[PDB]
Amino acid sequence: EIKIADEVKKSNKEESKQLLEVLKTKEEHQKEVQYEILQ
Amino acid sequence: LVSTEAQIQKMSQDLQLEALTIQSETQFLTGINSQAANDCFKTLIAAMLS
Amino acid sequence: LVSTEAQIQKMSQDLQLEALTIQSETQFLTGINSQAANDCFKTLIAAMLS
Amino acid sequence: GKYNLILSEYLSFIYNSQSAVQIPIYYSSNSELENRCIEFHSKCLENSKNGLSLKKLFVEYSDVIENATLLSILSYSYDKYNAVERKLVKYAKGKPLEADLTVNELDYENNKITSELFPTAEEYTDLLMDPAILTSLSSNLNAVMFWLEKHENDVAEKLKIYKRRLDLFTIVASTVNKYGVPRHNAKYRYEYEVMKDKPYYLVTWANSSIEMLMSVFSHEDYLIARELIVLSYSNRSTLAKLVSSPMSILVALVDINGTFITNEELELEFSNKYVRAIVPDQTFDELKQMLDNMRKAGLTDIPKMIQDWLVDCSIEKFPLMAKIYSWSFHVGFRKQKMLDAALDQLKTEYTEDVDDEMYREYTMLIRDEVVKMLEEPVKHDDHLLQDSELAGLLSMSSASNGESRQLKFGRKTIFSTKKNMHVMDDMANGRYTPGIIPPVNVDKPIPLGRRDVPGRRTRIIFILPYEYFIAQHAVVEKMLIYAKHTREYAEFYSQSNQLLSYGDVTRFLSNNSMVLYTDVSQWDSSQHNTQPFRKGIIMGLDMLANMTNDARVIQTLNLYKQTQINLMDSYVQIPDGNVIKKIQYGAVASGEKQTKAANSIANLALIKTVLSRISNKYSFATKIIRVDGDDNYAVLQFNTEVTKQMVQDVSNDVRETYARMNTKVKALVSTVGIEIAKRYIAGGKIFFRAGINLLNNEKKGQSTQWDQAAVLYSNYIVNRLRGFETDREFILTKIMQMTSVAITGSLRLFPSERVLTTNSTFKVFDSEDFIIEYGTTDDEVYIQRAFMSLSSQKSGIADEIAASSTFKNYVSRLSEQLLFSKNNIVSRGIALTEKAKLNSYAPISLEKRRAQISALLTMLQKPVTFKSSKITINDILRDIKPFFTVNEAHLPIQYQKFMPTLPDNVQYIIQCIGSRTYQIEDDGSKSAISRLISKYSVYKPSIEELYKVISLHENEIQLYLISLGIPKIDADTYVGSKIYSQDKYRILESYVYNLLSINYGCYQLFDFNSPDLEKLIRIPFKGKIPAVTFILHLYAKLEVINHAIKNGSWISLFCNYPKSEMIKLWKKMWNITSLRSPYTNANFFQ
Repeated sequence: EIKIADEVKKSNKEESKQLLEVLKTKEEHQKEVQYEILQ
Repeated sequence: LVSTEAQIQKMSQDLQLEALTIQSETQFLTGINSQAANDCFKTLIAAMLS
Repeated sequence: LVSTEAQIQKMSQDLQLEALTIQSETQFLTGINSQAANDCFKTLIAAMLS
Repeated sequence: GKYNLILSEYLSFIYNSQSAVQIPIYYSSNSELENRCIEFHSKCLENSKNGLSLKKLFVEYSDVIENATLLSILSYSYDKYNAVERKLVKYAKGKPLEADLTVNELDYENNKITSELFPTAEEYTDLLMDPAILTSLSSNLNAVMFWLEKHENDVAEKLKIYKRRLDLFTIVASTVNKYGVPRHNAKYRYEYEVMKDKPYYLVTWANSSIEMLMSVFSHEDYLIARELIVLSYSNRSTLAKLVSSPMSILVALVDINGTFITNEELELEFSNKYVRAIVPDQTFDELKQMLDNMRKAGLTDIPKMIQDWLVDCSIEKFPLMAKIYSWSFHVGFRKQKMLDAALDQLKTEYTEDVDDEMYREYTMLIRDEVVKMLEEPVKHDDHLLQDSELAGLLSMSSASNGESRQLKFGRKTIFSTKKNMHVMDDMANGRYTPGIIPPVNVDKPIPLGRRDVPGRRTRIIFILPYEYFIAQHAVVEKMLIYAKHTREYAEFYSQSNQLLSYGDVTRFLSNNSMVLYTDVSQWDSSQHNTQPFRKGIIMGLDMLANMTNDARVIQTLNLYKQTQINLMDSYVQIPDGNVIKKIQYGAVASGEKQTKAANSIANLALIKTVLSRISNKYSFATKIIRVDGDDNYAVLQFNTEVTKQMVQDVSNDVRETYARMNTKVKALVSTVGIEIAKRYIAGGKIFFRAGINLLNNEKKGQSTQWDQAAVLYSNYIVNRLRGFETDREFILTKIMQMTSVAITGSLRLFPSERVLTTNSTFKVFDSEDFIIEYGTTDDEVYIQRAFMSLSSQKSGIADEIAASSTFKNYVSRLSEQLLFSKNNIVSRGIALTEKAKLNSYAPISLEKRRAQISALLTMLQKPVTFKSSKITINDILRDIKPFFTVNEAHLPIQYQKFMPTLPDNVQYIIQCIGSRTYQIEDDGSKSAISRLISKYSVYKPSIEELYKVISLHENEIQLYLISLGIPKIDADTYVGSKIYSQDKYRILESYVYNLLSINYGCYQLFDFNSPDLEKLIRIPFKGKIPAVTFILHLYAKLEVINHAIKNGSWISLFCNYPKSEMIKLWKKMWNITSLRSPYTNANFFQ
């Protein structure tokens, strides 16, 4: 679940892991502040 | 074509995408794959001809 | 030589990296090791002689 | 990775039979190999259940034997009773020992036959020699014989040790085999029917002698051990007291050349200061008389060892003395009778010949000190004093064990000693009445407990009602809080988790100063802890009552006052057989919330009053005073250099000035040294007392067979660091025999190194001493995940008690006495919190822990469990490890030795990096979440609970904290403020510290703030994920330290840790499922 091309998703580079982990944190923060405002 | 990660890594380091804070700059990475480049390249020219 | 690990300490402390940010400066550390400095120092002179 | 072989050899040696078969069981984290392990298990059970040979399958599954991990070993051997003797006959070819009844003062304190002292069992009691430990004498004998047998073929210095210990065990076993072995019951007690025809004091002597001879590594050890074991068979009251007494004089003979200082509670700053030793002549005559008693007792070698040192009085030969000072306390306890132990204290000489100029000043100084403590809170009207009732009622869990009383929670009967449970009972039946303090008189005298410690007298313990605690609590907490920053309270100057344990004498030692140090443990029946002491406090309360305007506070103060009124006249129930004595004792002892600080106050006032009498004949400036319970010391500086005559005359004046208040003392004055209960100094070098009996205990606790092995291992490590070193293999044999469990009469299971040495609630020891072990592997991770799933268990007793009516009433009354109108939103929270303090009651803990061990055992038997992903510590370390690189280093020596008695590797580390200088909070006491709990309560909450509580939403934090007695407004403010985010990191720091024994054991003695350790730990900085870099630096430090300890040499490190893994670990941080046992900690200061 990420907005990026297919050769990047199946990669092993440092930058690719960095991108995936960072944007997972972005999505989780975003969903949690939505949960805040909805509660 | 240029590799997608080879350009996206450059873009990402140029934008200094902070993880913790929310930013308008993540949305710039939306739809950066290949197979869209060819779609636009094949759309514009065909439209201007037709 | 200066020890690779102490020199990397100094460089890391001097650049003020950030673990939650796609920095361009993070790539400065790739391949700093010895066994390459010797190799580069040897390669340059060997090529200029030959 | 060597223990399991010793386990196998122990099994082979102890059983030895054709019928004795040995059944390993293995596991592997890889499925296919695990099914092959399962297969091996299956086939082994079958083969065992068909009398078929097992030796054939062991080749077929070679892979499991080499790469898979062992758990345990089963053992099928029948009863085969009395085989211990059938083995033991060979090691008993020496001569047995004869008692000597005319050595001990009393009659029953001789090691004569039981029938000569208890012909009938109805008046028999094994409590005067009860080991009070769930481990057998037979265990000890089997262990010794196994060590001796396996070390029967070595040819080295080891053989020179072996001949010596073999002779010692010969001396013991000749005496034992003369009569036989007493047989333990299921409870590890020793009944009349075995001891009826045998000596009464054979068991403790035997165990103590085994422990001593197992701690022999040198010639002098053999001399000392042979000279105590043979005399401790008869003398049991005047032996450890004898040899441990001259040390107090010997410390005044060692010239300082190089010193240590204290600044704040673990700081050091060494000094090259030299100080001579101006010892007078008459103390040598005293010492000579003491050695004459020593020789008169039947001691030959150890006076000579004490005699040849005086020719030089050097500090390099001096550790022998220190070694000797620890050989006195490993002979056992002097478990005499309650009566005769009280009469060590209950001899009184109260006289109308003391001064009156002294007692009035004494009383006033106590009054003034109290006023200094209580001026600010009594005046500014602090909440914790107004609601002192509720405060004590919450803090009952941190109290003493009240007298047993018959309760009933619905449909049960309980004889609990916990006063919170007493309160629960008395609220229901209309008996709870805290404002009316009971009297203590003829109509209701007081019970007793006995505070024992070998080589000294027996102290007494009050066992009171639950009103006395409630009255004393709040006022004593503010007094202690005041004493946190006051220097002179040595029991309590700290920074919220420490004590000034390295002393504060050595600042002002010089050629011009002296120091008078004094043991004050016998000063409980004295005339200065009665009337004047209480009346000074009464006066202070009168002033303080006039120093407030609120009425709740004045009532609370009046209740504390009334408590002191009742304590001024106090009688004491003491049985003697059948009849009951009651004696007037209107004075002070332990067993109270107030006794400690108040005794410190009274000793401070006493010494301040006495020290203004030496001023009639000398000019000095009092530089420092310290008072801590059972000792106290004051340093003082002169206009000139010290002489013998000033020491002598000062000593005579001090002695007579104590006599003027009718107070006995062995007054001790010196220039370089001191001696006290917990520590002592010679030549500017701190030594310590290693007197903790391993195979014999003080009283009978409540722990299991399992946990007493862990306690014994902690005490073993401690005593080793102190200097008293026992051979580790014997200890491991004891640990395996105490963790061994009987599933049937002939089936018995024995766990392995990889179950006992893993961080959980079941950890007992470590494969390499002074080093906790972690898991880089699949397998340690696997079982840690498994055991955390099983650590959480239930107690049906607690569940049924919380469902009765009286508990519900108690929760309701707590609520409406604190806050109301949320009867189904917070009150349930308060019940869940009360559950957290029912667990102090021991049988609940036993139910729960026995349940944990049985649940553990039903997968030690059968194969292993995957445990479903629950994250733990080794999961993290597994990911930190693959980005390291080690390289050989070389650190120099620039730090000073000040604990010579350590093993040489730990000292080499201390002699290359520094000793610890801070003390960071194991409890997180300075944490902003804990400074509420220490304001409204005393309660602990364990760092597991806090680390969990912070991981939840911002809603239930309020419920959990309000449930701990805290009000609602400050909890709401704490959540709104966002201070928990400023406290995740401190809590996690304390959590990880508790998990890894960083403030518990050897690691308490090391400097992680060093510049020398840091330059090796080259982990570059990334930032804004502080937890990861924190744990990385810590773990890298632990790597270097463990390599140093285990191999002596040094190493560097380097971790260019990628940011991807930084972020992957940041999310694994606050979901940790890990835990460390309470029973595994080894506090170096007990």
